[PDB]
Amino acid sequence: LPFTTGLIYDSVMLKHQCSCGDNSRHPEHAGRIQSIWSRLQERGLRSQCECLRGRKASLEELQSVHSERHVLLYGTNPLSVMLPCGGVGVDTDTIWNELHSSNAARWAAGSVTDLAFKVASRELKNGFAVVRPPGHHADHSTAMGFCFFNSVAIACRQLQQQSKASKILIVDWDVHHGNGTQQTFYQDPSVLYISLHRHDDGNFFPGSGAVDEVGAGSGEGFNVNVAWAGGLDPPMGDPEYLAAFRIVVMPIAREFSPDLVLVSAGFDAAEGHPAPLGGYHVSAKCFGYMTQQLMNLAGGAVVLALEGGHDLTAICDASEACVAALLGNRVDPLSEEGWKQKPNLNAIRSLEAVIRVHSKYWGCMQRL
Ligand SMILES: CN1CCC(CNC(=O)c2cccc(-c3noc(C(F)(F)F)n3)c2)(c2nc(-c3ccccc3)cs2)CC1
Ligand SMILES: [K+]
Ligand SMILES: [K+]
Ligand SMILES: [Zn+2]
Ligand SMILES: [Zn+2]
Repeated sequence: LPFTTGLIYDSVMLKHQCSCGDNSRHPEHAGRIQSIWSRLQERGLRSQCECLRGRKASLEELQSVHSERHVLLYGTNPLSVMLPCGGVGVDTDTIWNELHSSNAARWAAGSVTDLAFKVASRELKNGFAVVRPPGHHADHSTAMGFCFFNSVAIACRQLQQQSKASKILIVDWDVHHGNGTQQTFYQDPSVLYISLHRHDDGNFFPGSGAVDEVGAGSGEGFNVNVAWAGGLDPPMGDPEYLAAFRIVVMPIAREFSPDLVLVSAGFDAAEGHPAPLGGYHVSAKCFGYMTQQLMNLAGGAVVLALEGGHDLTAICDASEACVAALLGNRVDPLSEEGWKQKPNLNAIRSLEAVIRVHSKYWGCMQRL
C-alpha cells in the first residue's frame, strides 16, 4: 500500500434497505454512499487515493463495544417489530432487512476499523470511509437512530486493544449528538470525545449531550459537548463552527495530544437540511477546512467515517471537500467573505458554557 489517503467503499452496504422499497419514507438510503462514490470519480479525487473494499467486523470486534445479546440479535443469522409500511424494523426509523442489514452493518464497522489500522500503522497517511448504515447512535445494547453498531467506537476500541494507538481523539461534527460514542468512552481518559451538535435544551435527537456531561471517574473532563442552544435563528454555520474549532476543539485536542484522530463525519449540519433534520448552514469549504485543521494533530493520522447527511449534493459537496483536504489541498481562510463575520450570540453563549464547565479540567479553558 502507498502513503496516500485511503477510501473505503463496497456495494455490500447498498443492500441495507427496507423491503417496501421506498427511499423517501426511509431517507437513510443506498444512494447516499453511491452518489458520494461516483462524485469522487467525477471530480477526479477517487483515483488519487488507494481504494479499499473493507471487510466484515468479527463478532469479537462487535463485543468490544456492544453486549452479547446485541451482537447475537444484529450480528448473526437466525438459523446458525412490525412497521406501518409492512417492513420489519427495530423502531419506526431504524429498519431491518432480514437478509442484508446485519451484513452491511458489520461491513461498516469492519471497514472503518480496517482503515483506522492502516492509518495507525502509517501504511496510509489518512482516510475517508464511505459507509452506511451510520453508527454513532448505537450504544452498548440499543440500536437506534438508523444505527446498529458504532463503527467509530468499535474501531477505536480495537486500535487500543491491539496496542496500535495510545491516545485517541474522536471528533463528531454530525449535527446530532453521538450518544453511543459518549457512553462507550465515558470513563476512559485515553479517549477524548468532542461533539458539536444542535442541543436546543435537549429537544433535538437524541436529546443527550448537555455541556454538563464531562465524563466520569478517570474519564472526567475527557468528554466535551459543544452543545449549541438558542435554535435556528440567527443562522448557525461557518462562523460558529470555525469559532468552535479556534476556541474549543483544537486547543483541547492539542492539550490532549492524540496519536490518532477519528472523525464521526456526518454532513447533516450542511446547507440543504431543513428543520428538524438539521437546519444549519455549514458549507463544504468549512468541512474541508475542519479536516485540514484536524490533520495538524497526531502526525496527520486522521480517519473520517460517514455518519449522517441526506441532501445528496450537500453531502457530496462536503465529502468532496474533506477528501481534497485529506489529499493535501489547502483552504485559504481569506478567500471567503462571511468567514469574516463574527459568530452569532447563541453560539457565543453556547461556547461560553462549554468553557465555564471545562475550565475545571483543561488549562487552555482556564481564563481569568
Ligand atoms: C421521516 N420522518 C421525518 C423526517 C426524518 C427526521 N429525522 C429525525 O428526526 C431523526 C431521528 C433520529 C435520528 C436521526 C439521525 N439523523 O442522522 C443520524 C445519523 F445517525 F447521524 F446518521 N441520525 C434523525 C428524516 N430523517 C432523515 C435522515 C437521512 C439520513 C440519515 C438519517 C436521517 C432525513 S429526513 C425521519 C422521520
Ligand atoms: K455531533
Ligand atoms: K473519555
Ligand atoms: Zn418500509
Ligand atoms: Zn445526524
